[PDB]
Parts: sequence; structure tokens; C-alpha cells
Amino acid sequence: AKDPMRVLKYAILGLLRKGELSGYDITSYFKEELGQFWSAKHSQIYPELKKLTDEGFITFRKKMYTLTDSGKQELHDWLIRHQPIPETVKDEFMLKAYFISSLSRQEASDLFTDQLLKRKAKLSDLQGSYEKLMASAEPMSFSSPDFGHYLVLTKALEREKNYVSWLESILAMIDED
Amino acid sequence: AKDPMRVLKYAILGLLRKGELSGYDITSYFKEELGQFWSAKHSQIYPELKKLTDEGFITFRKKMYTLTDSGKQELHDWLIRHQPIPETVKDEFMLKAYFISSLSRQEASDLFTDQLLKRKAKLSDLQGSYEKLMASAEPMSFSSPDFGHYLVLTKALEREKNYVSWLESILAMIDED
Ligand SMILES: O=C(O)/C=C/c1ccc(O)cc1
Ligand SMILES: O=C(O)/C=C/c1ccc(O)cc1
Repeated sequence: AKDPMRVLKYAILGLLRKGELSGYDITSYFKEELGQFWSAKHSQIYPELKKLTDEGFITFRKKMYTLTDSGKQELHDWLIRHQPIPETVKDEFMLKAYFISSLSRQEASDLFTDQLLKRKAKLSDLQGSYEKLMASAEPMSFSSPDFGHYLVLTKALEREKNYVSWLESILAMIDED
Repeated sequence: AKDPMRVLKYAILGLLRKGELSGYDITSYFKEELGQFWSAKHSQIYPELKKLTDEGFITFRKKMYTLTDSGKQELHDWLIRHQPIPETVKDEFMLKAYFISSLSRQEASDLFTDQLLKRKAKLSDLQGSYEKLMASAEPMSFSSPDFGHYLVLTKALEREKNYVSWLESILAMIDED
């Protein structure tokens, strides 16, 4: 068996791509936006840092960490590697939807309404994060230092807006004229 | 530690909600649509069936399986249970997008183009499955026996269309006038 903390590898290498960071700084990033879409078990961060140091991908000189030439190459090779799209992530709500025949019209409406309200609230939170990001002076573009953050946030916003619209569509079907 | 095959529990109970199925029939469903959004390690299906039988949720009389009253209740309670929305599923592509600063404009365009072409092809496949579903005589509505299948398929179609549109938007930003 391989070590599950290896899921943090490219998250850590990527965080160091623009220059040196302390362990505190790295840990802080996992508690901010990165934790929203690439969650760490916080006990796994320092061990994985140590592994990547010992593998020669990172060096340290508070300890301050940077990428080595080997680490930059490891990051690069991963970034440009083409992979098949992965298997669909299990959404327990969607399994319930598959078995909707076991619910009455009202029970189905209540199930989907609960999900809609929760997804709208998540969407609200993401929109808050988006407005914080966009409160920067420099306009957004490919060349912006914040473009990567913009990509993960817009992706999330679109994803949740689409989920909300789909739930609305289904509630309208449950509530057919 | 809990047994990982327990992830199949409600998939199996739900498959039996409309009446008796053979193990072959159940296994077949996991190789059809259910496997696309709720994948089984096929070695885990018969063991989990046995566990749910031994727990009194399913009974058998080829073995033919049905839900017991206890199993119907177990399914029902799960269907109506409200859960917080789960943590966002790790999308490795999106981690790469977060670290896009490490790529040139052309490398970013190539990364996103590869992803777009793959997502369009997945979308094509889902649209094929959708057309197969909709080739039924009886029009689609809440009362259709196929409504649950419609829900998981439309969800998937919307999800992938949205991913494709987002990738298109980003490629247009990478290719700014
Ligand atoms: O994918 C998600 O669920 C959330 C992503 C996210 C990305 C950047 C933020 O600033 C906040 C949330
Ligand atoms: O969520 C997915 O990726 C796919 C779902 C799916 C659902 C019903 C089908 O008939 C085919 C694919």
C-alpha cells in the first residue's frame, strides 16, 4: 500500500512555485482556499513536506522551504501530463435521486427543496469568496498573479450554479402543472 | 475500521425497491448505468449482498433477492435523511489550474484544450445514453418508472456541459484579443 498523504504532493510543490514559504504559510494556505477544493488532513501536511524534502524536491533553510530544480521539474511534468478524466465522484444525493420512485411527490419535493436551499447557501458563500478575490486593483486576465485562484473559484461558482439550476428544473417537474 | 464495501449498501437496497432481482440482475445493474455514477468494485457486490441478508434487510429464495420490511424502512430512512453537503471532491485538473502560473500561455492553452476535448467526448457519450433512455414510448414525468434514471443522466449531462462551457470561457481568456 502507498501512503495516503501523497495526495498532498503537488499541492505542496505548487504552493512553493513562486518562491519560499514557511511551514506556517503552507499550513495557512491549506486552511484558506486550497482547503475548500483540495482538503488536507492537517496531520499529513508536515509529514508530506518532510518526505518531499527527503526526496530532493524541496529544500529548507523558522524553516523556510523552496523548490529545488528537481521539484520544479516534478511539478512541471505533472502539470503537462495528460490523464484520462476520472470516474465520476459518488454523490449520495444523486443515488437518492436514482431511487426517487420510493418517495411520494411531496417527499420528493421536500428532498429536492432541502438540497436546493443548501446548494444556494454554498453558492452564496462562494460568491463572497469571489467578491473578495475580485476586490484586488489589478484587472483579471491570464497574466494576473491571481489567475489560478480565479480559475478554481469560477469553476466552483459555475458548478454550484449549475447544480442549483438543475435542482430548480427538477422541482418544477415534481410540481408539474 | 469499517468495511469499505458498505458504500454499496443503499445502491443494493434501492435496486430491490421495485421487487425481486437475481444476483446476476444486480451485478448487471452495476455494469450499466449505476456503475457510471456509483461504481462498485465488482468483488464487493456479493459480499455486501450477503451482509445485508444477514442483517435482515434482504431475504432470498438461482437465488432471488427481495427487500424485507426492515430493508424498506432502512432505505426509506436514508432517502429522507438530510445531510450537510459534502466536501468538494478533489479534481486533479483543477489543482493544475490553480498553479497555472507555472505554465506559458501556449502550455496553458494546450492543457485546457486537452481537457476540453476529453470532456466533449464524455458529453457525447452521455448524450448517447440520454437518447437511449428517451427512446422509450411513455413521455417523461415524475410518475414515469424511468424518472430516477432521467435524474442521474440529466444531472451528468448538465454537469459536463457546464464543465465544457467553463473550459471554453477560460480558453477564450488564455486567447485574449
Ligand atoms: O471547489 C470548491 O468547492 C471551492 C473552491 C474555492 C476556491 C477558492 C475560494 O477562494 C473559495 C472556494
Ligand atoms: O454521472 C455520470 O458520470 C454518469 C451517469 C450516467 C447515468 C445514466 C446513464 O445511463 C449513463 C451515465
